[PDB]
Amino acid sequence: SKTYNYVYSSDPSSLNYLAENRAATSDIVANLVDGLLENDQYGNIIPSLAEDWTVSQDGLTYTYKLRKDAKWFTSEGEEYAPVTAQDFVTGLQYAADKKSEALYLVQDSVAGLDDYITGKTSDFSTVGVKALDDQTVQYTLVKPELYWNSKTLATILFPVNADFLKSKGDDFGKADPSSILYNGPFLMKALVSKSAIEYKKNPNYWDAKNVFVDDVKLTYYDGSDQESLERNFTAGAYTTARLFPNSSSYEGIKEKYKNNIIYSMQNSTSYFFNFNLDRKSYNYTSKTSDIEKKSTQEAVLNKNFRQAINFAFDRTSYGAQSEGKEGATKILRNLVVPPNFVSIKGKDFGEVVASKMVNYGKEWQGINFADGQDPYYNPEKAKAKFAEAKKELEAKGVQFPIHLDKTVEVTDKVGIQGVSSIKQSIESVLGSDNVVIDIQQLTSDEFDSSGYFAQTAAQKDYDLYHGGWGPDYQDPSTYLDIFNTNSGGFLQNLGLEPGEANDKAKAVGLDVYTQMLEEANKEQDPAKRYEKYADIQAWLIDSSLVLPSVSRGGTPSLRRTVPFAAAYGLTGTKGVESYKYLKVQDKIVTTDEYAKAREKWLKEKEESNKKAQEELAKHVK
Amino acid sequence: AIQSEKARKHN
Repeated sequence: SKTYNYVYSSDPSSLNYLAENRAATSDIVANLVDGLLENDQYGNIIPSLAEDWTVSQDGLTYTYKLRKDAKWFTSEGEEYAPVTAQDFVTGLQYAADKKSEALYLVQDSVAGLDDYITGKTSDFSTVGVKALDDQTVQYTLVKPELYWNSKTLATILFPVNADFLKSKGDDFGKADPSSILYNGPFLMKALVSKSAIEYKKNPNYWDAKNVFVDDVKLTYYDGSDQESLERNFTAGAYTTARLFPNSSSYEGIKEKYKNNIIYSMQNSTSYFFNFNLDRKSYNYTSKTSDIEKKSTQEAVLNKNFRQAINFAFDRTSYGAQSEGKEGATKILRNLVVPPNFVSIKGKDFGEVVASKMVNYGKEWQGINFADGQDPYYNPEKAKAKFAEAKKELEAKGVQFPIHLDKTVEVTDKVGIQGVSSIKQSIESVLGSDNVVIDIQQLTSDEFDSSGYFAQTAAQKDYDLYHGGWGPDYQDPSTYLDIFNTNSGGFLQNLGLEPGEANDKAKAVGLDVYTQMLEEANKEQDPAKRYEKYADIQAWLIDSSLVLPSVSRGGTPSLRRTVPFAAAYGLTGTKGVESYKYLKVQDKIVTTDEYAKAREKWLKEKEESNKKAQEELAKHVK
Repeated sequence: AIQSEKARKHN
């Protein structure tokens, strides 16, 4: 058989794909549970559990015909029940009943669902999901959504078996392979905290003919031995390896593999820095007084202060800590919405946003939001913004320097360097008598409990956070909605609770930002809708409530996977996250072999996306 | 979906 071996870094808190919105869960369940549709190797949306589908001429009704060679299996591969249309009724009602953290995906989309969630109704029969028969699912939407079918690639629209739900009770979705049923490409054979995640190909999967690895082993990787990835690839143990140009070894590695180093493209995942606007936990701090803590709570609410940090943050220096100084810019991402995520009038998103910046002051004049460059770093602009921030803050009683807490795993040696680059950059521009980045090195438990796996905003224990967003569906709102005060998926990382809209949120204008998202969402013409979100992204950039840093991709690696064999998706969890369609080979791919395949793939992709948009009309009732 | 920054150092 053929095996794919690599590493992972995030143990999941849960397998509950209906309740979670953390990538740590969806990345795994992508290989274990299928939804209505999935991706091919070119980003087209193709059949999955649903073998055919139609949309009504008004775009409000979506009907899906399910194949009937699709079944649920236990973790050991034993057949449990056939997949049926009722499973999608069960899935959506469950996510609603348990107040899923990804309800923003469907709450304002499925007819009557918002009424059901908020208690304005009690009868799920009024919610727009119906099992017409065992093979037929029908969704009724509030308004037309061209990106609706792309939403079915997110796990909150995945099916679940009601009898298994009843039989398991509160044990469903726990971090145990037996806590869920399986209908996707793989079974999960081992899930051991901080040790390994292991998949076995399900031979009775309905699309087993498209699964080309029989085993997938992911070994836990905590960052303390970065040479482990190349060392294991060279020994024949890993199918791939990400390289670290800053490393001791890279000189020898560079010469040994000079014809094999492959650079990926930047993808649609966007990382950015944010501040904690309502910090309540100080277990990890260097501040020793309450005047310091309150002075920091003040500074992060001041826009001039946030812009000073934004302009004092050297992204090239930051990227060089992980990519070497040659590839330092290859990962730079300068918006939350990627610059080419959508096109308006033939010009893409980043250009339009750069034009909307014209109404947000002198410090944005002629800005360029293209990937692969730093338009933000500007020391003298940072010094001017801080001078105004200090005049305004000192009148409030604020004491300087402003101390800002940033956490990092004590094992993450590359991350320690990146965070040290940020401390060095900001303190170099503004002066350590004005700002001090206090680096907090924590255990894995302290890092997760105060950051990514914290369950409340109050538990966030930092002043500065570095997080990221993966698009859930093909519309700019998947990114920009995450800071809205009603249901923002990222709000807690800012120290705010969705549905509370306290005065710190109003002090930075997030209520205004939220109001703009509401008006932008009502727009149904794509060109305007996108232009309205471009204006919103521009507002967010000027606010500097986020400091866009880097994307995924753009990194060097050695590979024994076949180029462009796996599925690809701009949004969702059925693209690179899935080990379906992926193929391994014996020979280390050469740089020239990958480039020839990329050129072939780029041409096949343009033709395939073309025929796919033409096929769409066949599906209208 | 919420992405951890950690993953980018092996991805």
